[PDB]
Order: sequence, then C-alpha cells, then structure tokens
Amino acid sequence: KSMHARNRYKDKPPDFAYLASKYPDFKQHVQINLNGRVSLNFKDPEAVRALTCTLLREDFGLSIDIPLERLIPTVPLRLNYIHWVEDLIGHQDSDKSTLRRGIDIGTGASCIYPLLGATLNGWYFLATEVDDMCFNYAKKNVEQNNLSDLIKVVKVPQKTLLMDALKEESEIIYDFCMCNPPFITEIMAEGGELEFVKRIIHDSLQLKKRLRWYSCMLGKKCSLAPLKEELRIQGVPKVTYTEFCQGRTMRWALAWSFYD
Ligand SMILES: Nc1ncnc2c1ncn2[C@@H]1O[C@H](CSCC[C@H](N)C(=O)O)[C@@H](O)[C@H]1O
Repeated sequence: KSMHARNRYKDKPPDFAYLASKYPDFKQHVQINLNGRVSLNFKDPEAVRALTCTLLREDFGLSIDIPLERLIPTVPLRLNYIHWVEDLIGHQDSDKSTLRRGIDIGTGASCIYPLLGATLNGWYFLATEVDDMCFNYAKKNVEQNNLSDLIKVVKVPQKTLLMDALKEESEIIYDFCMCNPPFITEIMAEGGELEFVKRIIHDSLQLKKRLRWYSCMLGKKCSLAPLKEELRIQGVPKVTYTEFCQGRTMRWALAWSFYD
C-alpha cells in the first residue's frame, strides 16, 4: 500500500527546482542530473537535513535545527503515520471541541511526530527520549516553534518505556501512542525491532484502557506476523494494521486496543 490518501505529498511531490529558487541554504545542496533536473544526493546527510528542514519550513511553518549525528526524518513518510492515527481515532468525524492526547515514544532530535500533529490538529503530546542530544534538540525545536503548551518533551531513564512515564503527573486517558524505527542454533533471534515492540505490548497489558490505541510503525516486514501472534496469545481484543511507503522506504503500521 502507497502514501496515505490525505498526505499532501501524494499528488504534490516536492519540487526541488522551486525549493532551490526560494531557499539558498537548500540550493547549495542540490545538483543537476542527466535529465537536466534538479536532484539531491540522498546519501549525503547534509543534503537530506537541508531537504527536511526546508520542507518543514515551506509546507508547515516550522523551523527546526537538528544534528548530522542523529536520525534525520523523511517528512512525506512521517505524514502517513499522522494521517493513519487520524483514521484510528475518528479525527475526521469529530470537531475542535475534542482535545486529543498522544505519546510519542523516542521522539528524536526533530520531535517530528509531535510537531506535525500539534501543528496540523492541535493535538497534545508527551514526547519521550532516552538520548541526551535528541532530548535537548527536541526540546529546543518545540520551544522555537512555540509549541510547549501542547508538547511536553521528557528525558526518561534508559530502561523505561510507557508505564514509568504515566504516573500521578499523567493525564487520565491518552488517545494513542506512536513509535517508529530504529530499534548451529536453529531458532532465529528476535532482533531489535521485535524485542522493542514487545516491550510496548507488555506495558499495554498493564495500562489497558488508559490509552485508546497503542501503535508502532515497523521497518521490517518480518516483525508483523509474530507481533500479531503475541497480541492473539495475550487476548488483545482489537488489532488493526496497514502499510505505507515513500518510494522504496517501506513501513508496516500496527495498532491495538483493549476497547470493544
Ligand atoms: N525506551 C525508550 N524510551 C524513549 N526513547 C527511546 C527508547 N529507546 C530508544 N529511544 C529513542 O528512540 C529513537 C529511535 S526510534 C524513533 C525515531 C524518532 N521518531 C525520530 O524521528 O527520530 C532514538 O532517538 C532513541 O534515543
């Protein structure tokens, strides 16, 4: 399955030529290809950073500052997750009177899911990070876009996930959590992604209805089936999944709930 139908980049892909004409810091990172078209080297982190900062500024009015030494997100791909969560929670069929409350697990230096969700929909976020650099940058990025009344960035300890974040300080009910990557013997090892999502499932079995939906965007096709099986085993009553992509960058979205 392709881009989300409501993704703005579905039928308006980024125009490199337009962006080069308007943004001189972006222009210094593009070149002309064989076809005579403005292009970008997607293996150069400086160029990828410029594209991402430029798109956020152009299409969302967001100014962000991010390091070369931490993950640089790809904006069109992230929007698919935002629109999917919108579908999960019934966002299209409600109005502004309903405030929504999300958790972004491992928000990254860009704090991108909360910035997009707060900007587009006025959603609140608790945004967690274990990494010091990512935490600091995420926090500057929220503050420089004046979104700290909607987005609370928190450094959490290394070993913790959802439960340790949600105590007497917490909101009673959250609408969703979000999470994406990175995360002789016959038996294959679980690997990083499968282990990590299983920690989310484990916390969800304690929290139950304190969140309306648990979700995670998977980077590996092979994660999906064993995650579904673990959910079946545990009696989780409502499971849904789908797929999204931006060119070759593929994702498998999985969400579950303890509500009927
Ligand atoms: N248990 C945990 N709690 C919070 N953040 C975590 C975590 N384990 C890993 N992370 C963070 O998860 C991130 C990688 S996965 C999420 C990527 C993020 N949405 C982005 O766009 O950058 C890293 O920033 C890492 O520091």
